[PDB]
Amino acid sequence: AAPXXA
Amino acid sequence: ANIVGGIEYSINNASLCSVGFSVTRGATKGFVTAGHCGTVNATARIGGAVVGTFAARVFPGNDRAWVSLTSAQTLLPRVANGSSFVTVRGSTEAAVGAAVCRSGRTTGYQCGTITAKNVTANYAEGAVRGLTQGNACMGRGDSGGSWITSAGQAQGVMSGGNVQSNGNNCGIPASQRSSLFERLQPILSQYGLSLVTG
Repeated sequence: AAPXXA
Repeated sequence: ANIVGGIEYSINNASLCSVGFSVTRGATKGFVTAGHCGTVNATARIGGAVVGTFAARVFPGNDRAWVSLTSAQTLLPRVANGSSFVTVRGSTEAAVGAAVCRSGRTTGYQCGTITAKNVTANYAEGAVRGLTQGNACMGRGDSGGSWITSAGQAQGVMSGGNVQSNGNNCGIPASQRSSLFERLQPILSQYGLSLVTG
Protein backbone atom coordinates (compact mmCIF):
# COMPACT_ATOMS: atom_id res chain seq x y z
CA ALA A 1 0.00 0.00 0.00
CA ALA A 2 1.29 3.53 -0.62
CA PRO A 3 -0.33 6.91 0.22
CA UNK A 4 -1.30 8.96 -2.92
CA UNK A 5 0.20 12.52 -2.87
CA ALA A 6 1.73 12.92 -6.35
CA ALA B 1 -9.96 30.56 -5.90
CA ASN B 2 -13.29 28.75 -5.53
CA ILE B 3 -12.65 25.81 -3.15
CA VAL B 4 -14.49 22.67 -4.34
CA GLY B 5 -13.77 19.07 -3.17
CA GLY B 6 -11.60 17.13 -5.60
CA ILE B 7 -9.62 19.94 -7.23
CA GLU B 8 -5.83 19.99 -7.44
CA TYR B 9 -3.59 22.06 -5.15
CA SER B 10 0.28 21.90 -4.89
CA ILE B 11 2.40 21.90 -1.72
CA ASN B 12 5.65 23.90 -1.60
CA ASN B 13 5.69 24.00 -5.41
CA ALA B 14 6.36 20.25 -5.54
CA SER B 15 3.76 17.71 -4.46
CA LEU B 16 0.18 17.52 -5.76
CA CYS B 17 -2.85 16.56 -3.71
CA SER B 18 -6.63 17.08 -3.96
CA VAL B 19 -8.95 19.18 -1.76
CA GLY B 20 -11.20 17.12 0.51
CA PHE B 21 -13.88 19.56 1.87
CA SER B 22 -14.47 23.28 2.59
CA VAL B 23 -14.70 23.92 6.34
CA THR B 24 -14.60 26.83 8.77
CA ARG B 25 -13.00 27.17 12.19
CA GLY B 26 -14.74 30.28 13.61
CA ALA B 27 -14.07 33.05 11.11
CA THR B 28 -11.17 31.08 9.57
CA LYS B 29 -11.78 29.47 6.16
CA GLY B 30 -10.00 26.12 5.46
CA PHE B 31 -10.20 22.81 3.64
CA VAL B 32 -9.59 19.33 5.09
CA THR B 33 -7.14 17.04 3.22
CA ALA B 34 -4.64 14.18 3.82
CA GLY B 35 -1.80 14.55 6.34
CA HIS B 36 0.70 12.93 3.97
CA CYS B 37 0.17 15.93 1.65
CA GLY B 38 2.17 18.51 3.67
CA THR B 39 3.80 19.46 6.99
CA VAL B 40 2.60 22.27 9.21
CA ASN B 41 3.22 25.63 7.49
CA ALA B 42 3.71 24.15 4.03
CA THR B 43 2.35 26.47 1.29
CA ALA B 44 -0.68 25.39 -0.76
CA ARG B 45 -1.31 26.91 -4.18
CA ILE B 46 -4.25 26.60 -6.53
CA GLY B 47 -3.69 27.53 -10.17
CA GLY B 48 -0.35 29.00 -9.29
CA ALA B 49 -1.61 31.33 -6.53
CA VAL B 50 -0.93 30.97 -2.81
CA VAL B 51 -4.22 30.14 -1.06
CA GLY B 52 -3.13 29.20 2.47
CA THR B 53 -0.83 27.03 4.56
CA PHE B 54 -1.05 23.71 6.43
CA ALA B 55 -2.43 24.55 9.91
CA ALA B 56 -2.16 21.07 11.39
CA ARG B 57 -1.64 17.46 10.29
CA VAL B 58 -1.15 13.95 11.64
CA PHE B 59 0.70 11.35 9.54
CA PRO B 60 1.42 8.44 9.79
CA GLY B 61 -0.73 6.95 12.70
CA ASN B 62 -3.72 8.83 11.16
CA ASP B 63 -3.69 10.61 7.81
CA ARG B 64 -5.37 14.03 8.15
CA ALA B 65 -4.76 17.74 7.88
CA TRP B 66 -6.51 21.09 7.38
CA VAL B 67 -5.15 24.09 5.47
CA SER B 68 -6.13 27.56 6.72
CA LEU B 69 -6.93 29.79 3.74
CA THR B 70 -6.70 33.54 3.17
CA SER B 71 -9.97 35.44 3.49
CA ALA B 72 -10.03 35.98 -0.25
CA GLN B 73 -10.86 32.28 -0.95
CA THR B 74 -14.48 31.29 -1.59
CA LEU B 75 -15.59 28.16 0.21
CA LEU B 76 -18.28 26.11 -1.54
CA PRO B 77 -20.35 23.17 -0.24
CA ARG B 78 -19.57 21.12 -3.38
CA VAL B 79 -17.46 18.23 -4.69
CA ALA B 80 -16.43 18.07 -8.36
CA ASN B 81 -17.97 15.37 -10.58
CA GLY B 82 -16.58 16.16 -14.06
CA SER B 83 -18.20 19.50 -14.99
CA SER B 84 -21.02 18.88 -12.48
CA PHE B 85 -21.10 19.07 -8.68
CA VAL B 86 -22.36 17.03 -5.72
CA THR B 87 -23.76 19.22 -2.90
CA VAL B 88 -22.34 18.53 0.57
CA ARG B 89 -25.17 18.06 3.10
CA GLY B 90 -23.47 16.71 6.24
CA SER B 91 -21.22 13.93 7.48
CA THR B 92 -23.35 10.96 8.48
CA GLU B 93 -21.05 7.93 8.25
CA ALA B 94 -22.30 5.24 5.77
CA ALA B 95 -22.15 1.56 6.66
CA VAL B 96 -20.28 -1.31 5.05
CA GLY B 97 -21.98 -2.10 1.78
CA ALA B 98 -23.04 1.46 0.94
CA ALA B 99 -22.22 2.99 -2.41
CA VAL B 100 -19.72 5.86 -2.22
CA CYS B 101 -17.82 7.99 -4.77
CA ARG B 102 -14.48 9.85 -4.48
CA SER B 103 -13.17 12.88 -6.40
CA GLY B 104 -9.49 13.80 -7.01
CA ARG B 105 -7.29 15.49 -9.66
CA THR B 106 -5.84 12.25 -11.15
CA THR B 107 -8.70 9.79 -11.74
CA GLY B 108 -11.63 12.24 -11.54
CA TYR B 109 -14.88 10.98 -9.90
CA GLN B 110 -15.02 7.24 -9.31
CA CYS B 111 -17.67 5.23 -7.46
CA GLY B 112 -17.75 1.86 -5.69
CA THR B 113 -18.85 0.57 -2.32
CA ILE B 114 -17.46 0.48 1.15
CA THR B 115 -16.05 -2.96 1.86
CA ALA B 116 -14.43 -2.81 5.29
CA LYS B 117 -13.76 -0.43 8.15
CA ASN B 118 -10.92 -0.11 10.64
CA VAL B 119 -8.24 -1.17 8.16
CA THR B 120 -4.49 -0.67 8.83
CA ALA B 121 -2.30 0.45 5.86
CA ASN B 122 1.42 -0.37 6.43
CA TYR B 123 2.95 2.46 4.38
CA ALA B 124 6.73 2.85 4.24
CA GLU B 125 6.49 5.83 6.66
CA GLY B 126 4.67 3.77 9.31
CA ALA B 127 1.21 2.25 9.78
CA VAL B 128 -1.99 4.30 9.45
CA ARG B 129 -4.83 2.67 11.38
CA GLY B 130 -8.62 2.88 11.33
CA LEU B 131 -9.09 3.57 7.64
CA THR B 132 -12.24 2.64 5.75
CA GLN B 133 -11.76 0.63 2.54
CA GLY B 134 -13.79 1.14 -0.68
CA ASN B 135 -13.38 -0.36 -4.13
CA ALA B 136 -13.72 2.82 -6.18
CA CYS B 137 -10.37 3.19 -8.08
CA MET B 138 -7.87 6.05 -7.46
CA GLY B 139 -4.31 7.06 -8.45
CA ARG B 140 -1.24 9.09 -7.48
CA GLY B 141 -2.46 12.63 -6.79
CA ASP B 142 -5.96 11.77 -5.52
CA SER B 143 -4.78 11.89 -1.87
CA GLY B 144 -6.81 14.27 0.29
CA GLY B 145 -9.73 14.23 -2.14
CA SER B 146 -13.36 13.82 -1.06
CA TRP B 147 -15.21 10.56 -0.42
CA ILE B 148 -18.99 11.23 -0.38
CA THR B 149 -22.28 9.44 -0.96
CA SER B 150 -24.44 10.54 -3.93
CA ALA B 151 -26.82 11.87 -1.29
CA GLY B 152 -24.09 14.30 -0.16
CA GLN B 153 -22.92 12.84 3.13
CA ALA B 154 -19.18 13.49 3.28
CA GLN B 155 -17.32 10.30 4.39
CA GLY B 156 -13.61 11.15 4.55
CA VAL B 157 -10.49 11.93 2.58
CA MET B 158 -8.36 9.77 0.23
CA SER B 159 -5.29 8.27 2.00
CA GLY B 160 -3.86 5.48 -0.21
CA GLY B 161 -3.96 1.88 -1.36
CA ASN B 162 -2.79 -0.70 -3.89
CA VAL B 163 -1.61 1.47 -6.70
CA GLN B 164 -0.25 -0.58 -9.60
CA SER B 165 2.69 0.31 -11.86
CA ASN B 166 0.57 2.62 -14.04
CA GLY B 167 0.01 4.81 -10.96
CA ASN B 168 -3.61 3.84 -10.17
CA ASN B 169 -5.70 0.76 -9.30
CA CYS B 170 -8.27 1.51 -12.07
CA GLY B 171 -6.83 -1.22 -14.37
CA ILE B 172 -7.65 -4.07 -11.89
CA PRO B 173 -11.15 -5.34 -11.09
CA ALA B 174 -13.11 -3.72 -8.26
CA SER B 175 -12.79 -6.98 -6.32
CA GLN B 176 -9.01 -6.54 -6.08
CA ARG B 177 -8.90 -2.85 -5.21
CA SER B 178 -8.07 -1.56 -1.73
CA SER B 179 -8.74 2.24 -1.76
CA LEU B 180 -8.44 3.64 1.79
CA PHE B 181 -9.86 6.81 3.29
CA GLU B 182 -9.47 8.55 6.62
CA ARG B 183 -12.93 9.04 8.25
CA LEU B 184 -14.05 12.71 8.33
CA GLN B 185 -15.77 12.67 11.77
CA PRO B 186 -12.58 12.51 13.84
CA ILE B 187 -10.88 15.21 11.76
CA LEU B 188 -13.85 17.62 12.35
CA SER B 189 -13.82 17.02 16.10
CA GLN B 190 -10.02 16.93 16.50
CA TYR B 191 -9.68 20.41 14.96
CA GLY B 192 -13.02 21.96 15.88
CA LEU B 193 -14.15 22.35 12.22
CA SER B 194 -17.61 22.79 10.73
CA LEU B 195 -18.34 21.48 7.27
CA VAL B 196 -19.68 24.02 4.74
CA THR B 197 -23.03 22.64 3.44
CA GLY B 198 -25.63 23.66 0.89
